[PDB]
Amino acid sequence: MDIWPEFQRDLEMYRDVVLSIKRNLRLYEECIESLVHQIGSTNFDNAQPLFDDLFRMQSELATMLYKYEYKPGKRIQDLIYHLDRDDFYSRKYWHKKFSDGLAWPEA
Amino acid sequence: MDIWPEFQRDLEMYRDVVLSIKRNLRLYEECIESLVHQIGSTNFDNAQPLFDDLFRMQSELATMLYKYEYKPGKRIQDLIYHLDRDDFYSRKYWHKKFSDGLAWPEA
Amino acid sequence: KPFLLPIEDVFSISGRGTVVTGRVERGIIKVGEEVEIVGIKETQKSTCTGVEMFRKLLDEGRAGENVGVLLRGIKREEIERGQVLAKPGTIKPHTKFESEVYILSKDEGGRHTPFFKGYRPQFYFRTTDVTGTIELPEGVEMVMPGDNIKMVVTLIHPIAMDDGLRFAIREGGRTVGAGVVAKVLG
Amino acid sequence: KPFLLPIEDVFSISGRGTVVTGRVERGIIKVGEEVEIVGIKETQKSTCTGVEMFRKLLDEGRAGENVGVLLRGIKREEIERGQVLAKPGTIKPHTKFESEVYILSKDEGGRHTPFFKGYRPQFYFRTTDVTGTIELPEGVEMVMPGDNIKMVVTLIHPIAMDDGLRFAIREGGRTVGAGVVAKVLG
Amino acid sequence: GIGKKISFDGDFYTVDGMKFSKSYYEKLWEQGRPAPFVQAREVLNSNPKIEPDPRGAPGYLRYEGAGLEMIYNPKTGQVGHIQPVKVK
Amino acid sequence: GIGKKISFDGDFYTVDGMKFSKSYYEKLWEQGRPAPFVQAREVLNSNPKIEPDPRGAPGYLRYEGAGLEMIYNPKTGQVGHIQPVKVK
Ligand SMILES: [Cl-]
Ligand SMILES: [Cl-]
Repeated sequence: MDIWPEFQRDLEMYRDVVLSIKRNLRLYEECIESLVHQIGSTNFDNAQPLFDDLFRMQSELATMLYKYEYKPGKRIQDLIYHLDRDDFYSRKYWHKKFSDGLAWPEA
Repeated sequence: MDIWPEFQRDLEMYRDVVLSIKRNLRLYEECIESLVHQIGSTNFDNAQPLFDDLFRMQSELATMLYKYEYKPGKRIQDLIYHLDRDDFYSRKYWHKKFSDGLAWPEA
Repeated sequence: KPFLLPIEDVFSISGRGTVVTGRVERGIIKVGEEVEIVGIKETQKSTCTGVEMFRKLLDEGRAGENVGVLLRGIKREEIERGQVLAKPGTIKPHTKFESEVYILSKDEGGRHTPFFKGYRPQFYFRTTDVTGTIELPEGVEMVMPGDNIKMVVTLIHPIAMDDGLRFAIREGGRTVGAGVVAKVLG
Repeated sequence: KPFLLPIEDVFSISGRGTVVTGRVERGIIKVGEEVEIVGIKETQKSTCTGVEMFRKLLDEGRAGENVGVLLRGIKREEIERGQVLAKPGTIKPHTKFESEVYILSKDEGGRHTPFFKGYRPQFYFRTTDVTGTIELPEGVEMVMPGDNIKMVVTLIHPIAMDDGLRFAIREGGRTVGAGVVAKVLG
Repeated sequence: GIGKKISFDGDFYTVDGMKFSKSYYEKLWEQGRPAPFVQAREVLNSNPKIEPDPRGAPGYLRYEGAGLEMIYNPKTGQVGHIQPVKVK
Repeated sequence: GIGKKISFDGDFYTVDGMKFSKSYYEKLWEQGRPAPFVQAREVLNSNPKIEPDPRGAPGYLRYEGAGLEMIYNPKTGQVGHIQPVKVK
């Protein structure tokens, strides 16, 4: 018959959930800016638990992108790409860059 | 503390609602294709209640775009633009175009 | 038993197709076999160009753990959760069916009030919810929480189904009933 | 009384700014006046370059019908529902407050079970929901549906607020409690 | 620049020499396109591109500016239609 | 082209001369990037662009093809990392 009434309900739900997701994304963004800062201000050994938190966050943001298909702002998309690989060799690279004053991941 | 668990809940809700909205959009698309066809196969007077349905649908799709900020596929976006204006003069124009074989609104 | 995989998730990879995942319900899927994608949209055919069963098999999948199936030429917008992959010609999409349903009591987490002929709930099949309308049997004006009821259902989008298919009835995300497809109609 | 408009909806128009709507809570807003956008994000200032009160006024808005306010230079992503427009310096954002709360009974549509110290519900202020954590008072280990309770709340995002501000407590979209801001803290 | 009352005669809402039909005015707020007088004024103040109404409604012209397209009767002040421009 | 068993030795999952560590393998399915052997095979069969690992992990190379980038050890067959290419 007429689908508009249930469609409106869904649309209102869409508006509310997106509002909430964007807020959550702002917190991830801030928390990551701060981890990057901390990592860049300490030595490599002491940075490992900080990297563990940083990559754990990236992993969750990757789950958002690929499992649930929420496409975030370019900044967070670039972050999800650049920080996906998590091993000794990527950590060595990012630690160096963040120590030299890099505030957000980029090539 | 850790926002991931509530974030996942929101993300799952996002996935479910978007899935549903896209389905609803498919029905609007089909119903509109059929109204356009009917309008193009009848005379101007008999097309008026058909245009009333067509513009009523466009109005709902416009509410989706502007009130709830759901951005649909290009096809539906073009439709929302081209069919926004609803008066005697736009009806005269669309009736003519649809009678000559236009299957979907476009300039 | 003919192959059937309800689609849970979809992952697109540029220029090679789309990977769909789910738990195989019956049968076996092997690389190179043709499959149909049934439900919600018009049926389509495609070929597996890759299969993986989580921790167990490459190029074949069976009931049990999750299976990912790579479909060549299928783009993201052409496939959706709630469809099924199936051996061609073994399952069809339908919108209208006779059902046997149990409506949950309030104390079971269901509805508080009875519903009437204009009830438009969601019907959950395998991996997805679809809105449908109902036809109560003759002389029945209302269905009380806690009743069994035979009803005719008309979905607004087709679902791959056969007689015996179980479903849940849902409102706002909560389960308010459970049913079985008695007889497919159209 | 200083101007306050909780933001419901936002409509962006290219090259001129963004129109925000809501119902004026108190005061008057006139074209050309400076305003602050308070809550959720860091505070920002801007100027009304247009005001319309639905069916009543152009370039001024008052309590009553909806008001649309055109803010020059504010782009869509810089403003959100749940913020407020306010006369500069008259309201501030906070995350931590003492509250007096009534928890709904089950029969009132609320919770079935009591909650404990790790309860993370949503707190609804004016037009939006914000997650927060709680600190129960000394010796209280659980709060039963149907209780009054004084609790300390910490929101995960700031909200424009003053003492006396009412709010709802929500879980999954349903109201489970109602409260008032007793004392703002930080 | 102070508060100007919007007048209503049963058929139109009017202010500052602009007017909207009752139903079109209400429809715009209802659909999430609020403050139609503010929108139309933006167009009029944007050095808009002005052409004849392409659909040929008598007295009407098409104005384009400030991100919007409007169909407007400079004699009566009536805004017959206003919406955002087509997105590329 | 028939069913090939995936072997597990406690540390790695292996099949068709490819291998993934236990945790990386599970992580990919869990994060919504299923069928990692199928993904890696697509890369290997896409005439990929092959270069040294830019991060310098020993034995590893960077392969790019089929919409993906992979860090892969042609001697051991280990896929150390695989993800979609950067979106422009
Ligand atoms: Cl302009
Ligand atoms: Cl390629």
